[PDB]
Amino acid sequence: HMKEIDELTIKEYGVDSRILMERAGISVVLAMEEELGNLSDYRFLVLCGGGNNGGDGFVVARNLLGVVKDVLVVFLGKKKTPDCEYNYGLYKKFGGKVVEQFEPSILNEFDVVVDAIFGTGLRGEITGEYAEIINLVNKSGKVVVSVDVPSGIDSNTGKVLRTAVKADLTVTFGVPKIGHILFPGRDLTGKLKVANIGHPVHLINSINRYVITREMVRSLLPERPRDSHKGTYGKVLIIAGSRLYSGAPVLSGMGSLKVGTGLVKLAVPFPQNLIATSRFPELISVPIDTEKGFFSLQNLQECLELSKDVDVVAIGPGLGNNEHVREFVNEFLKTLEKPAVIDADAINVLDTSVLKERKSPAVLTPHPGEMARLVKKTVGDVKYNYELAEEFAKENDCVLVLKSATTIVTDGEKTLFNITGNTGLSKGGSGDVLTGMIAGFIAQGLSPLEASTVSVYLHGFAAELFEQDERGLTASELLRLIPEAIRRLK
Amino acid sequence: HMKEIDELTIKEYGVDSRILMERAGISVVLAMEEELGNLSDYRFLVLCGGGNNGGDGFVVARNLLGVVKDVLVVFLGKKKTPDCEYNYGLYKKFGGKVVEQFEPSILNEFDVVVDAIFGTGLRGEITGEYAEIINLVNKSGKVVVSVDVPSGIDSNTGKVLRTAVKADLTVTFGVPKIGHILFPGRDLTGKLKVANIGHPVHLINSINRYVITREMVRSLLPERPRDSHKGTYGKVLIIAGSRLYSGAPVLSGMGSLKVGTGLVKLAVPFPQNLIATSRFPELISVPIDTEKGFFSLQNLQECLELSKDVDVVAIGPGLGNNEHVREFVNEFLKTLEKPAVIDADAINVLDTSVLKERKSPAVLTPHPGEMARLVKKTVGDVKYNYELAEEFAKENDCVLVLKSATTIVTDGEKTLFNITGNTGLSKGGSGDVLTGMIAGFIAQGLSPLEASTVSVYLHGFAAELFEQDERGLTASELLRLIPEAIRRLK
Amino acid sequence: HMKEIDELTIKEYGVDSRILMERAGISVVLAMEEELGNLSDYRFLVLCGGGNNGGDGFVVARNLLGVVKDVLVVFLGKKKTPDCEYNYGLYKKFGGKVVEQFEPSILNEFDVVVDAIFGTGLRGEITGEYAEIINLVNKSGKVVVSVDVPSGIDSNTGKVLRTAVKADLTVTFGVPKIGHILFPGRDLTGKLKVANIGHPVHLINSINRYVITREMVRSLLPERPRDSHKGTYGKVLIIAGSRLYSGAPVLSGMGSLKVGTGLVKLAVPFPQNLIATSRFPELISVPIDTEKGFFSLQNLQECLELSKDVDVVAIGPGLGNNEHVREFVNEFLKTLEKPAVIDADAINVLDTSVLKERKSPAVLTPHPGEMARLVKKTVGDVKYNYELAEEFAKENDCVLVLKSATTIVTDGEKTLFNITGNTGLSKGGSGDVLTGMIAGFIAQGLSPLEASTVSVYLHGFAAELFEQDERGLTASELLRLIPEAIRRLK
Amino acid sequence: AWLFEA
Amino acid sequence: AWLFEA
Amino acid sequence: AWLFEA
Amino acid sequence: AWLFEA
Ligand SMILES: [K+]
Ligand SMILES: [K+]
Ligand SMILES: [K+]
Ligand SMILES: [Mg+2]
Ligand SMILES: [Mg+2]
Ligand SMILES: [Mg+2]
Repeated sequence: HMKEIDELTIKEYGVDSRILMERAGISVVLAMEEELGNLSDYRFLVLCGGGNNGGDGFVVARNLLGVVKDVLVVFLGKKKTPDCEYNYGLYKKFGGKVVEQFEPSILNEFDVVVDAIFGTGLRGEITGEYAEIINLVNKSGKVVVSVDVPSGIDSNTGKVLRTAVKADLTVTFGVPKIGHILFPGRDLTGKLKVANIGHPVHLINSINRYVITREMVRSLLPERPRDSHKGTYGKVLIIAGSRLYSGAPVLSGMGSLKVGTGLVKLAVPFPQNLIATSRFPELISVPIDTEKGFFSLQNLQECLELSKDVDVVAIGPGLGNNEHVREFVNEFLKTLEKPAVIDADAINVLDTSVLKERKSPAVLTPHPGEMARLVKKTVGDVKYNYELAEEFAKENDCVLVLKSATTIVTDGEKTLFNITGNTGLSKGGSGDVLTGMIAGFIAQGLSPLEASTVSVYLHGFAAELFEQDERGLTASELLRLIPEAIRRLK
Repeated sequence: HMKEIDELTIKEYGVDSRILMERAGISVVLAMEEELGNLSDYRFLVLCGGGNNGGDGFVVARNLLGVVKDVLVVFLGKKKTPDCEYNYGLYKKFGGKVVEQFEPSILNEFDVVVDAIFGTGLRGEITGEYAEIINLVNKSGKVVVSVDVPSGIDSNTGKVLRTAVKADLTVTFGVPKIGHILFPGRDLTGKLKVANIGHPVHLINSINRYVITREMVRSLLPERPRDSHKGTYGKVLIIAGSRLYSGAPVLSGMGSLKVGTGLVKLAVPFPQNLIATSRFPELISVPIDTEKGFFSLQNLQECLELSKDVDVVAIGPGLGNNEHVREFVNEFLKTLEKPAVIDADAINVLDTSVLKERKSPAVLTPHPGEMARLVKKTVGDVKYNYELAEEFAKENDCVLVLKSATTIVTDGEKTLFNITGNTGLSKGGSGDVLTGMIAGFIAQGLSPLEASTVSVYLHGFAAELFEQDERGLTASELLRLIPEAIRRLK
Repeated sequence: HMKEIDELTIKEYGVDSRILMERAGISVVLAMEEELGNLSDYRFLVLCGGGNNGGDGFVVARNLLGVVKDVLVVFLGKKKTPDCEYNYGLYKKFGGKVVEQFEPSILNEFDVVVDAIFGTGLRGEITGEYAEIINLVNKSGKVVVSVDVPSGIDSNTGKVLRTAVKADLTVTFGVPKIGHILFPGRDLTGKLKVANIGHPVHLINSINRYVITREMVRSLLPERPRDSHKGTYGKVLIIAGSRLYSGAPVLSGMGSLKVGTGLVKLAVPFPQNLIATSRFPELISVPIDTEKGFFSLQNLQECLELSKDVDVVAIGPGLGNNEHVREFVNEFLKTLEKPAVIDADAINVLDTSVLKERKSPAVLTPHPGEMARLVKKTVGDVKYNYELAEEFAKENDCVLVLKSATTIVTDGEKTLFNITGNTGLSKGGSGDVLTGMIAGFIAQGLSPLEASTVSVYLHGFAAELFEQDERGLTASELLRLIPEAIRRLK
Repeated sequence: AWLFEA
Repeated sequence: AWLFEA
Repeated sequence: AWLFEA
Repeated sequence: AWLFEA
């Protein structure tokens, strides 16, 4: 945590805590200027708690004195920490006004509310008068700037502790916190600026959880040497589809092709295999003869033979979920000595004992409902639960890609968060594309974790490049947008 | 001085000196980013003295660590003040490299030199190894950023103390110092940024010497009410010219007209008076009958009658300097009960006893040669000598406008510095225009000091609006440019 | 001469003469491509003499073979020098066609004539069949490219040796020759390109005669330090005008002011002095009391007093030419211990013995009629006679500026040629402006030669900036254009 | 303008 | 970028 | 094009 | 400029 980074910076590096606090508060002023333009016509109401968050607020208020139209601090705490006390003293010595009672009508006389009530030191549900003030601020229609984290968000989880400030702009220090990255906190944060307030760069970099960035993805993209052939860019087998679900194979296959894979083969029950090549004749779509339209143990041997000539196998989209599919999937994965990308119905039938026995790598790509069924918990217990994702990945020796508006990618040691995308991906087919992308990057030589990092980012970013309203985005359009997302990274 | 502003801010307001020092150094980083763009490709050499200037330099260096290509500090002092010592310690704790010997070839390995050797604490001529280092830096062709003031400029006078750093960018704190404003220091400062580092606004405003700004001049410009007539905008008499110097009256008269004066009358020896109206027929140019082409006591009575119907009288441009002119000028000014603008040859013959006896106001507009003769000192002793200008103004109850590339305007209590203009004003005629402008603004209701402040600014700014090379600017073109300077203020 | 530069490059530096000849001919091809665009649609007729010029032509012809529509060489010489012979042999080995008889109708079948008949080895009037061929080429309306110099121009003088080729494009080697620079040759040269064909740079720079270039003038322009005053930029006295010629003083005075001079004073017979300040009130125009409207010995003492307070004196424009003016001018210049710029009627009455006795410098600015009268020769003998200008300058210890469409500036050791300007300067008043410009630059610290170099260039370049047809340019407009010429240099 | 005057 | 990441 | 093909 | 002055 940053709490540890702050401590080391003070205690071992010797930076006075007052210096960190001064830099935090001025960062806020500068961030506000960048967003609002010239500050001199605005009236500011600064809401300060008794903690260091409030101390940062007193620095903000003091630095606006004499330079803006009006500043008032409402001090809502009981006691003040030493740095909040020093800053409160400075604010008054500089001629600043403080009141200790919040009058509902006070909001009327101000244009900008600076929320410095609670930061990362929030413990427990917000109730009582703190809650009424926060509710009044949220109904007020004023511009809200939150110091560090919107008051009421738990900065380790992104949960709302009964009530929380909804900010237009949040200015945080050193690094983004998990509560800015996961929802609902991500929503309540609004526009986030991360300010450098003087921590050693080595400490800021010792953080083990990361937001996936454009620069990270650009540096991970495989090379395309000019003297290459399709074998240079790998081969994917996708085991997918059924008489019920004939579209999934096509979306996965093209997902691998659009990210630059050399060769993609689908194994799909006949005659549903013919659907793929009618749409995209660049795909190889092998007919699998099945008894009743679903994979079963009768197809195990043919699928293992098909897998010998490829670099990676993706399995699960549209397979259906019955006992014969369960038998096939688990026996297949137990025997397959290739990296596996495991999605959708292959997750629903997965025996997790099988993952532990595999010598070869795997990536699992569940949404929360699938993760919930996989570990036998409720959706609410697994959703955005990055520590559970980490334990699972570590215990099962896999990469886990837990899908949601913020996607978590972890191998148990490193955890990345993806924030690209929009609600046009909340539609059948989206996931099938991502499965193909991941398999494809693995085929091109990226590690399972690297492949997953690059794929979640580009999948979300392609969605944002859709030119019309996001709710009309479909998987087919997403596929079209992938090479543009790639070009825009570079 | 800012030294006093710093002291009060620490001792009475309670701001830790370390906080001021941190804000100073970060201001420098941000100013450099604004000028250089992204800092991450540059290598920085930071030259730190043992004083607080050097301490600011250690803050700069520390804040570049891990974020730019390379940083090295050469520490050139002997001992360190407490804040320089604290900062030096921080720079090393953060992993920064310091060396204490300056190797001439070291300049080769860096792109930007940060000059934090001496600030406002400079005492005496720079010699020895400090001088060699400064001379090496000046020959190096690198980008030079000076902290507070370029090392070697006396911050109270703008003089070079034997040798001084020539900066591309100077970042100073709180307010500009006199040494940034007066030459040579103004030249060596290069581009100046003034950073707010947290002093109370009340202290920053208790400064009694000021740079004349666009906003100040805009707020001083007289109103032009729609229901007005020429009498609304005042009347000027200009007593000027001689058989030798027939152009000066014309330039002064039009200077009053271009700034918005309602009526302008010249009193000029016949037939030289006819020169004015041949060029600008809007002028009234009264013929004065003289014995030999110069004003004398024989014209005293006519000039006093002419002055009864005006608001202000300007006297001196092109009068010539002989005994009869001296008699006339001094007897005239002794008797004239109107504001007087006194320039050129009227200064050269002025008896300063006369100024003390006048009940009415005066403004004097000498260049340094004229000021030197007026107080019987050398040009070198009076040039940029704002304290002597102040004493003179105070002792003689006048406004003194001491002309030079930076013009000083003072009434003895308030002193303003003008920095608009260019070398196209270093040419016969320029001064005659300014005399007219000042008279004109007085006629329109500005105080002598206000009139002088507005006129020096607009005169310099008109010169900068000349569209071709400044060396070809002439007074006639300057006159043409005045209404454009006025429009651009608004 | 380049003939010597060629010899040294072969004999001492060891460059094979064939290499120089190859580089010359390819330079021609490349220059033609730059002017005509792609060469492949054009048919080329190459006219080769038996000398090295013709050898260069055979190189051109050979290098067009197989790459353009058609090439034919007409070889017009009798014998071939060794390099022309080697190249003729190469042209034939490569399959090229040569004929030795020029048929008038042959011009019909070609688009471009390459004139490689005579170069710098031309001796004597061109007659006979060489003349008929050159006359046929000039009547043909084809594009003509001359190798080195248009055949028939004397490359040391620019004279036409009975008849000469009129070229659209001339490609010369190493340095421009005098015959490209002086008329008529300059006219017949058309567009000139100077190719580097491999001479050591040291030899190319050992040339003592130079074309005045933009880069040369930019490097000579005086500095305008910000902390300056009018005294920084010098003072000029102009002694000029008469009852007959009242405009000349005004044009000279403003010529000094437009080039950046600090102060300009005219001494002009009363009341003609008042003309100057009615037009430009920035000028000081001192009335000189004369008996009959012309300077005479009676004004000697006043003019010497006026000259004590200036840096340079210009004399002559509009003085008139009678015996009393002659007495005054010669006695004045004999006594004046300041640099003198001597023009117009001061030249017409000058006793050249006086120039030899002066300890102080002078610049003389005659047109050819004035130079002719000064040395007692015909206009035809002095016009473009740079060797006579050099001898005169050297014998009389002065700088001579011999005005014409190409102006020659020499002090006897260094000779510069000016090629800026147009026929709008062929009008009364032009010369009076240039006199002022020269005086002005001297006043600002340039040597007489430097002042003359910069002034002739900027005077011509200002003329070219006139926005309407050049024949309507007048001196007053020229003055307006000077500061724009200055800005465009930079 | 909060940080710098130009 | 010295002060803020976006 | 006389000197160089691209 | 290596080959030609204009
Ligand atoms: K907060
Ligand atoms: K410094
Ligand atoms: K030729
Ligand atoms: Mg799915
Ligand atoms: Mg003056
Ligand atoms: Mg002439």
